[PDB]
Amino acid sequence: SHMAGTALKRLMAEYKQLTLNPPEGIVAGPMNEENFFEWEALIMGPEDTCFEFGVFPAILSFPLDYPLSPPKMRFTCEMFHPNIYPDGRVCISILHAPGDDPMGYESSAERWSPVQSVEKILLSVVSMLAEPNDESGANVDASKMWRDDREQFYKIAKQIVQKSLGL
Repeated sequence: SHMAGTALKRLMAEYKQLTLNPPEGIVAGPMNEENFFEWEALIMGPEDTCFEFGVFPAILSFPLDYPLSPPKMRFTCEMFHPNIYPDGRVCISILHAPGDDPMGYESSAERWSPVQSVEKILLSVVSMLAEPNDESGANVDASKMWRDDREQFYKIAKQIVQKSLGL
């Protein structure tokens, strides 16, 4: 399949771009060499946020039609963020293709596009981590607790990082 071969070329270009301009606190790549379409990502919580010191492993699955469609990303560890579904699915706009679920005119350079990258995706996840956005309530409770009882949110965030460190 030519589509898949072209997708592969693309993934290698991404992997190369990542490995040469490594991003702060992120380390991603194909889990196993036999399959370049399935990636693993270790995202460390942002330095001065409630997630600092946390180490959050995630899985990025790339479609055989990449870069025409976005990859799927989900955290392997436990999390409590307004933008992360209760089973780990990361819900940010950039991971949504034109014609999906939520929207918002303002989401132009926010929807998936062949002009994006795993760099911009990860870069965005980290940002999402530091400053949430219950405008994308993938997790009801967390969205509520963030805009209402932030007090306890920070408390739980700390437990979340501790759990991620096997404590």
